[PDB]
Amino acid sequence: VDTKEFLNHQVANLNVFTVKIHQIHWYMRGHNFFTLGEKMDDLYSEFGEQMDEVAERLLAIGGSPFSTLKEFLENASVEEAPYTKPKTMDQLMEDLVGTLELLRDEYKQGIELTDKEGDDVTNDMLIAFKASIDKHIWMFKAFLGKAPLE
Amino acid sequence: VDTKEFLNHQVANLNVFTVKIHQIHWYMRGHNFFTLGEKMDDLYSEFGEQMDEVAERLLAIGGSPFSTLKEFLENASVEEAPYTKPKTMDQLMEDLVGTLELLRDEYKQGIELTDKEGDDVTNDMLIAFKASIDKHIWMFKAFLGKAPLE
Amino acid sequence: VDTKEFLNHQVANLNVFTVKIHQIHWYMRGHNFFTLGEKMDDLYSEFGEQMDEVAERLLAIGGSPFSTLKEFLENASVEEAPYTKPKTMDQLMEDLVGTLELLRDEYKQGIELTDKEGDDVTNDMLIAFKASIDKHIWMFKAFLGKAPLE
Amino acid sequence: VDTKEFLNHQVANLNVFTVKIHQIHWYMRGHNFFTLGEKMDDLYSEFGEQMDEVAERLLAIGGSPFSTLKEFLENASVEEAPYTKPKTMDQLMEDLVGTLELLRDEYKQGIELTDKEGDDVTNDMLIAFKASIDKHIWMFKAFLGKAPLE
Amino acid sequence: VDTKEFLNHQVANLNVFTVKIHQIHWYMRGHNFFTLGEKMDDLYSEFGEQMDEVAERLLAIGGSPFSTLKEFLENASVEEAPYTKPKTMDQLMEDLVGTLELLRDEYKQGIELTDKEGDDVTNDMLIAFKASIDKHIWMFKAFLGKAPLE
Amino acid sequence: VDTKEFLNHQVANLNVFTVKIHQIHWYMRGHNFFTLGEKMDDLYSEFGEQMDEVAERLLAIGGSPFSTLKEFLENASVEEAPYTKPKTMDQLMEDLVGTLELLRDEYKQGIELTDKEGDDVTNDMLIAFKASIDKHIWMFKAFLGKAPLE
Amino acid sequence: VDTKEFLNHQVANLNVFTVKIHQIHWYMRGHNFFTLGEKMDDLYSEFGEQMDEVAERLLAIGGSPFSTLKEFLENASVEEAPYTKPKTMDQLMEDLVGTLELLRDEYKQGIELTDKEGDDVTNDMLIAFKASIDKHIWMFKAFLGKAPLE
Amino acid sequence: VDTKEFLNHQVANLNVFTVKIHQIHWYMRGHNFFTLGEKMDDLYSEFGEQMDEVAERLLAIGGSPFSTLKEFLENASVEEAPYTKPKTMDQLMEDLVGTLELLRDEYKQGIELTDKEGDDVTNDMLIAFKASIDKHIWMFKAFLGKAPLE
Amino acid sequence: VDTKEFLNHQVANLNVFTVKIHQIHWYMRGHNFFTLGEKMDDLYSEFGEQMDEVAERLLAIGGSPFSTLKEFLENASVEEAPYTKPKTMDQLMEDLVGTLELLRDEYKQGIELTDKEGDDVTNDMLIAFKASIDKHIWMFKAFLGKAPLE
Amino acid sequence: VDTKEFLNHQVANLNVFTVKIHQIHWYMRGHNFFTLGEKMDDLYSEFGEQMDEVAERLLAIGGSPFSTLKEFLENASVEEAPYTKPKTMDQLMEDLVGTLELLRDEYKQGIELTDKEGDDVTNDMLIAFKASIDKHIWMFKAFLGKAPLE
Amino acid sequence: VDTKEFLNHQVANLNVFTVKIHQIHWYMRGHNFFTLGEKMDDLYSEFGEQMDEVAERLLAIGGSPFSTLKEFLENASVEEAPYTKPKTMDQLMEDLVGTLELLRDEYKQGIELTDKEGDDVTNDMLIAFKASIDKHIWMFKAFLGKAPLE
Amino acid sequence: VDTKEFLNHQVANLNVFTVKIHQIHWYMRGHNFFTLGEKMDDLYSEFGEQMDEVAERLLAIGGSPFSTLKEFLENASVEEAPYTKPKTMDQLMEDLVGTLELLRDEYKQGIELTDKEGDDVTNDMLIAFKASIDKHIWMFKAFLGKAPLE
Repeated sequence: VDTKEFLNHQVANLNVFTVKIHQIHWYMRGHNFFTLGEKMDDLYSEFGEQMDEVAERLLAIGGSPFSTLKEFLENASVEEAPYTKPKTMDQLMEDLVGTLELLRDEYKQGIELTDKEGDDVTNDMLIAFKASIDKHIWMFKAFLGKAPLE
Repeated sequence: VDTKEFLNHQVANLNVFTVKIHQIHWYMRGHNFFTLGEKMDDLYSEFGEQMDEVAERLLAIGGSPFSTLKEFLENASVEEAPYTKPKTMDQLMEDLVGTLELLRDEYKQGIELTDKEGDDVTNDMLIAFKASIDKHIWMFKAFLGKAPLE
Repeated sequence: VDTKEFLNHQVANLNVFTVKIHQIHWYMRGHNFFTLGEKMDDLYSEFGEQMDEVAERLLAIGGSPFSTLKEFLENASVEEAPYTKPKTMDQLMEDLVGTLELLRDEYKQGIELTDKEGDDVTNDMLIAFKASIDKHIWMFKAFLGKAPLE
Repeated sequence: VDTKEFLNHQVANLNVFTVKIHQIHWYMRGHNFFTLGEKMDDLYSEFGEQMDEVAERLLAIGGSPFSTLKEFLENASVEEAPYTKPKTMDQLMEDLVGTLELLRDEYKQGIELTDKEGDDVTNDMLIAFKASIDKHIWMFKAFLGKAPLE
Repeated sequence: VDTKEFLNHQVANLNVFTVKIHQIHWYMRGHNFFTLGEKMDDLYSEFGEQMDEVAERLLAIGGSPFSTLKEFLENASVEEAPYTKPKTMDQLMEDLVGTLELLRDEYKQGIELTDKEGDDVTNDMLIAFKASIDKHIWMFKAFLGKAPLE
Repeated sequence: VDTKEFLNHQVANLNVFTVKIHQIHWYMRGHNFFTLGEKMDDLYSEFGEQMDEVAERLLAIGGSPFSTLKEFLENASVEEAPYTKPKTMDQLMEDLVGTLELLRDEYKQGIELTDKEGDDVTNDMLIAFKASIDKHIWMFKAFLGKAPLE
Repeated sequence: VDTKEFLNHQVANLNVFTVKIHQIHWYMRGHNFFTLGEKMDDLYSEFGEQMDEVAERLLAIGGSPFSTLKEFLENASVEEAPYTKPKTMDQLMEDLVGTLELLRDEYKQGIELTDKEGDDVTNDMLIAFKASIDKHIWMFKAFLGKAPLE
Repeated sequence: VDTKEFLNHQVANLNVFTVKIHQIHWYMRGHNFFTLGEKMDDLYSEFGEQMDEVAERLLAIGGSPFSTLKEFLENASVEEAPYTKPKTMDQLMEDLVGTLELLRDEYKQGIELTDKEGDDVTNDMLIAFKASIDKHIWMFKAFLGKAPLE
Repeated sequence: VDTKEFLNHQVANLNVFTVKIHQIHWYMRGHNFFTLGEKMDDLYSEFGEQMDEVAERLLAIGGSPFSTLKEFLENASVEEAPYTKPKTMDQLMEDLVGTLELLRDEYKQGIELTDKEGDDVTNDMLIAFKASIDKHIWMFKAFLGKAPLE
Repeated sequence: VDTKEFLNHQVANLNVFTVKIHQIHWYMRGHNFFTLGEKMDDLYSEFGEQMDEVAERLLAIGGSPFSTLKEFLENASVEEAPYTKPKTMDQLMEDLVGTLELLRDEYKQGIELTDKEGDDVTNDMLIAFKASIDKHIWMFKAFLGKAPLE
Repeated sequence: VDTKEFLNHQVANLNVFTVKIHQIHWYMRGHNFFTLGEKMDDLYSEFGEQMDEVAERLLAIGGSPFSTLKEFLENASVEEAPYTKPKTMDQLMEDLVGTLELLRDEYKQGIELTDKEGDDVTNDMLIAFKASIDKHIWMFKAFLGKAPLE
Repeated sequence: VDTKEFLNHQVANLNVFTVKIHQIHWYMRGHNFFTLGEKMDDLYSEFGEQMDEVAERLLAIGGSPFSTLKEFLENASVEEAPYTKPKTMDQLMEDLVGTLELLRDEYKQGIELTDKEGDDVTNDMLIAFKASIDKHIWMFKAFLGKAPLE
């Protein structure tokens, strides 16, 4: 793709992801409601901050970020669904994990692309984000009784 | 509309508005960039917390929060548009203020509803949010040379 | 009941509830001991804070707060029992919830009585507390796997 | 006399009360000098914050706050007098308490008036102020060896 | 006796003391209202933490803490009475100092017992509270114009 | 005028100035509403503290500070006027600067006078106040597009 | 054994325990991953401070602390095994708990030895550590659904 | 004298004053025990820092500070006496005030001497300490029911 | 031409740039004085920090940083000139943005150079600084009414 | 070697280094006792943190950290030796510097290996650790009277 | 002797020591001036807390503290000498170590005295102080290159 | 030379001195690397503040500060030389002391000139700076084994 198009795509993804995290926090039940609820507050903030960093970096290389729900929905590859059928804590975490893995695999594409375009700053930004995602993956997989790449 | 429906309606509104605040921040230019930039981060957080409290209050009365972009679009009275043709710092603050006014008047309806249904907590919450909106309306109107209600 | 009596009745209830929260903390066992332990410490502080405000509000409208364990036992509707034969972490939490639901329903009576008697301050006080009690019933019921209003 | 004129009247009162808090602080003698001097500091700040929130609230409903000593003098119901004759600390705390009594009764009038006008925010602001005043009235009455309403 | 019984006996005493500290706070009147009320707040926190630590130590050695108002009244040697007739500040302080004296002396008894049973931790815990108590006795008797042990 | 008369005179001035700072905060409009609003909050509290220090120093030399709005008005050389026509942000800043220059020039008189009377503490205090005033003059003249002394 | 060799034996014990706490943190899985993860960070820090204090007290009486993995291994009574077979959260905490039990019983012997030698400072340091170990034992055992001394 | 001997003379005085502040704090009795206790801690700290500053200034200008109790006693104009007969708070507070007046009056001599000799740093340091001493004379005189100078 | 040469060149540049940030703070006039003035304080610290990190990195790889104004002047590519002719706020910020662009482009060279010599640490330090520079180029261009890559 | 075995090898090395830092601190003597003690506290904490991140990163890529003293000693290239004979400050710090140099050199191989395997995140973690190591070698060598590569 | 006289005796010792720590600070010269003057500032404060605690414990047991320089000189075994002949940093430190050693050995006597009197609180305090004294003896002897007990 | 030219001359000096403090920090070797390194940090920010205060004061009396390297070099009396051949810590500290002595002597000319011109603010600021310089001169002179004035 190009670097601008990549970052914008992640602007949309991250605004979908952030609303999903609220969905999980609002609808979760079970013995881990307090501990996992506060984990989702923290996740909400961090993913809000990555989103800002992506948008502001795109601004800084001369692009124009998506800035409506309509545009996020039209461009996100991260998926959402309304909450209807009760979902277990394990199933919410599995959804969360699925999304983190999706962002991990797309950032890895952004990392390669951005090395080929010689955009050293955006490259480095995306790698620091992947470092945090990879650590979240291990922890939530561990919560689900699984190994990180299982 | 009953109390549950009012509140969910505001959950959607606030998510549209929050994303709007980011639009104003991302795309603002001119001599006031720095000082309205900081004010927009402040508004982003304040309305983010408002949206959280509205959702948790709805949860606490037996209701089910809207929790996806598509649901927020389907139900929001707050309007958004993509940023296409440049806009002045004044033009952006006027959309901001125009959206604040919308929320003020709709919170006023929620306050009356909620008082007739005898829901004293939701009533109190809505008032304190209004006190803040009234103050922001006075301040951003002063920024544009105008009296609050004028 | 007049406002002074209603306020004094809650001084009693809250000094009983306060001791009950320590009972739960001290005796609780099972996989949720740490997170529920910290949550009991927060509830303890918070409800002793309420109690203090209740008594101070009673003092300021010219009343005389109960001020002995015996007076609290004589006047409370919140019940206690000594801990004898083990109960599980669901059983202690259901007892907790039951008591929050009693303080909510009684606070609602106090709200109405206080409105009728034109005491705006005590009214506002009580409503603010019910906001917090309502939040706690939602949260603690989500922990138990159930909806807020059961 | 409507909400705007009531708020404006309190701007004048609170500026007179504030300067009377300095007069007491400056002229006090006796064994309680240090602990009541510190009390007057806290009261000076607290009452300077009410004044600000009152003037900001009047601005937010479209009014114009009095903004000169001359204007506070033409309009205040709170009385002041030059410090010609030394007084005991008890007599100074009687004058203090008599002014808090005046402000409580006046805010009561504004509370009823602002409920009749459906100004929910100004109403709620004034109740919160009345709660703090009633607490100070209990305390300074206790300092003087009397009950709150006496 | 034995150590566990002695600790439980103090769980009951400290809960009664703590309610008595509140009693003195709520009802005191006279020139020392502010400083002494402040001090009662400090004593209230300090003795409540003393009580948790007594209860947790009891838990740590296989005990079962008293955990009701009923059980505290049945086992406490600390005496409580309802407030009816007005009391001086001095008279309230003489009650406070006499209760502090009674806990000191039961603690010395407890320190000797726990020495003989070889419970080093519980012995150390009790020596440290007697340090604080002894300090409070000197300080409050000084407030009353008296030596610490006259 | 001797040292005590001079200090008393500035107690009156500073109470007038402090109210003028509020008038400027409350009635200000235009693009610098936010940044200038915070500057008057800082000025308000700085000049309140100058006033407290002037008064306490008048006390410490055997003086008796003016302590009513009536005395402040009767003795102050600083002028006030009711807010009747809306003013420019520039015009309001010219009234601020104009008042700062008056205080600067008068303090210069107090500094010579107090040097002549050999009162070294009052001399020192007044010189530290002048330093801060001279800096406020540069900065606000700079804000107005001007050099400090033209 | 004299005091020196005892304290040195705990330098080695503590170095093995501390690496064991890391083993538990790194390999834990299941629903208590998040709550116990943070608990192991706290236990890691607390037991690393115990060891510093043990070594410094050994240095202050003229001893010479073990200072290699090799010597810690040759002298520790605490045992380690490499992680191979998967283990439950429950098995890991039982290892943790058994190991705390070992430390408690060895310190009880150091408290006797150290009293017989007349070394009052080391005795006191050892009693404080035992206090904290015993509290930890009650707590982790309660997480496991058992009483402290079972 | 000269500047070096003057500073050394005050090093001695301040060490005699600071032990007196402890004496007043240790022997004080009566209703003001708690509040005056706290002011004695603050004066001790403040007068201790003033001493270090005087001694380090003495060093900066090439002098050699008195550094023993024997030299302090041999050089100080400040008097001390052992505490034998009982003394009231007032009597304790009047020795405190008499001592500040002496330090004030000697600092005044040192100020004049330091002006003649051209030591502008020492001159300014002495003036700042007299500002605080003057303020303390005002406050403790006022605690005694007296004007600062008469 | 090698890593050491480049890093030293930037030590020279950053010391010229820093003094230019001061020239801008000291001479700026107009309505943005307060907000741009604070912005220069922050840039001043942040480029001083960068300079130290460049100096420390040169030192870490065996170099000898320039350490005199004479050396900075002879070696710098950033330009300076005495402030003589009046400059507009915009004109000063264009000079800033211009100097920022020069550093961005030079850092780009150092990034490719340090890639080819295999100095990964210096490479990564340079990438991090350019990220911050690119963002300030965006923000200041936006203050000027302009796209970042204009 | 792959990434996983490199990282595990450093888990081993970092647990040996950390214990050697303690050896240095505990056996420090001379004029440098306080300055070097402090610096060793800081280095212990830093290398402790470094270790956790190495372990956690290995966990995140599907590996299995060494987790016993036994495996650390079996796998480590960093050497240790018992303190059987007194050594100088200089010998202890030369050891420190040489161990730092080995870690730099091996991390340099890991940076090359992770680059070749396309592990962007690990590569970047390792480069930031080298930045700090290179800076500690400069500083600790400057302390010994030598240039960084001498 | 008895506990009261042993405590007074140390009130005199600590007062002599505190002044002595100041002498070391003030007259100290050479390469260790900064690294050791900071440690003298800590030792000053620390032995100031100790002296307070001794004095207040004496008061709490019915004693009457020495409270004049004269009384401290009459009663102390810690010796002081005026500074005339210059001294090595070595010499001043040796006199420091020698004085801490005296204090250690007199506290050892107080500990025994206080065990045989049954004063459990005073005993514990004296042990806590000797702990810190032992540490200081070791650290300062390490700084001089001696082992703690040669 | 007048007050303006003196102040501008010190803007030049302070910029050379601040860069000399960096030269000292960067090239220092030996046993005080860490402790003096940190003193150079404190000094760097302290004379940086002095410079800002001198420039802002010059601004506030209608002056125009030098604001380029070329101007500072042309005007300064403080000397600098490039770091070529190696220098001891003492030699570095003598260069530092010699420069502080120069500033002290020049500031004393500015103290006199500024007294003759009736500029009280600038006079007081310069005395405060001399007070700090004199303190530094004693401490660094003592480091070197010398008396302040020799």
